[PDB]
Amino acid sequence: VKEFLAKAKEDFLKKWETPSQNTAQLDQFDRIKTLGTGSFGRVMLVKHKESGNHYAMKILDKQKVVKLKQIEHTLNEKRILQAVNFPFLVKLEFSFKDNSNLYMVMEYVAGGEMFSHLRRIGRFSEPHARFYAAQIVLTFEYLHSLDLIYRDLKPENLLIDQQGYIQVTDFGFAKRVKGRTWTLCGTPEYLAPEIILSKGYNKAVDWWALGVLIYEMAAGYPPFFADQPIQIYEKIVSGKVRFPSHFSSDLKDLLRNLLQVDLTKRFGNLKNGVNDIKNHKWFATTDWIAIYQRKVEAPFIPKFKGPGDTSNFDDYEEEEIRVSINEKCGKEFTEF
Amino acid sequence: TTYADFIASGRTGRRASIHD
Ligand SMILES: Nc1ncnc2c1ncn2[C@@H]1O[C@H](COP(=O)(O)OP(=O)(O)O)[C@@H](O)[C@H]1O
Ligand SMILES: [Mg+2]
Ligand SMILES: [Mg+2]
Repeated sequence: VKEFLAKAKEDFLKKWETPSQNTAQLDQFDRIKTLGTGSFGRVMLVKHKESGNHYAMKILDKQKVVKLKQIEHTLNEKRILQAVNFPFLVKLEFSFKDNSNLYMVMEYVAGGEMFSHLRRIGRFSEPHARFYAAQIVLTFEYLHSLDLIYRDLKPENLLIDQQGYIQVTDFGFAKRVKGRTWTLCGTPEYLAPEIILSKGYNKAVDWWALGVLIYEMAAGYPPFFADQPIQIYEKIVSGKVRFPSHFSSDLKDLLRNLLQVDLTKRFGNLKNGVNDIKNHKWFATTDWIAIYQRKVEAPFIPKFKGPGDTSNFDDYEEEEIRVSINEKCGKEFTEF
Repeated sequence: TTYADFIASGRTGRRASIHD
């Protein structure tokens, strides 16, 4: 399959080298409702006047970005997002900025975060969890082949589309790196031990995170948890994992290989790469090509009621979009 | 049960990313 990835890389490189800029403007959209928030910045449901299409607009306050020292991270996010193209990755339609904010307009994925459905239902059956896992596996295979590291896998960053398929959003911590990196970033429950221990890490962290994800989906709770992050880190470092009695023998086997504290033994980081994962028994009944082609019938299809429907998202407190009369941090975000 | 301990924990809602 190296053939496919090979030509996909040519596409990526072209856009990575010469990114698109300023492909729209704020007055072309009608701001409708906040779909979600994060460490900073919100995502709003917007409607494009000329086309009538609905999109999801991520808004970033330039000043907050600088305060939290996320300039480089924010620049990576946009540069990487506008260059990638994969069935399970959200599409960036437009990007632009003004005196105060940075804007990224993406396709609107109406199904809601996997998070909400997961918490509501409690947990997913293995066949259901496997369906989602396969899509992540292919996505990481694509991303890594481009020397990209995702670094923020979690149900909150995964969306369900109208067909019940996954759409990965939030490339806030995505980074193009050959070799190792050192930033302490991600989400506590999903941090790989090497990150916590500040040893310098690579793409292997994404595979560990997949382990945590699969576990959370099947169990209904993450493998390591507590009330304070520091308490969580201590458990992750220990590597001691307990499996619910309902977990299949194959699932447990796969998990012990992904949640492997030792990098030399962690699945995905070995000689056979992603194949150790794709060939594992738990995925025995998984038709990789069918998933890629989105020909598999989804085990769960979210209730959708026409375009613009946000019933699959929680409600958030709305707030004015402020645009100063003066340009803020112009130099810092020149390339954006 | 583990489930009951999790549900009673302070981290059952949406988790924020970190950049320490
Ligand atoms: N393309 C999208 N379609 C629909 N909802 C989205 C989309 N992108 C983001 N969201 C919502 O916005 C939230 C935050 O977006 P995200 O990129 O994760 O921002 P942050 O970096 O602040 O976490 C998500 O968890 C989700 O609920
Ligand atoms: Mg996020
Ligand atoms: Mg983010």
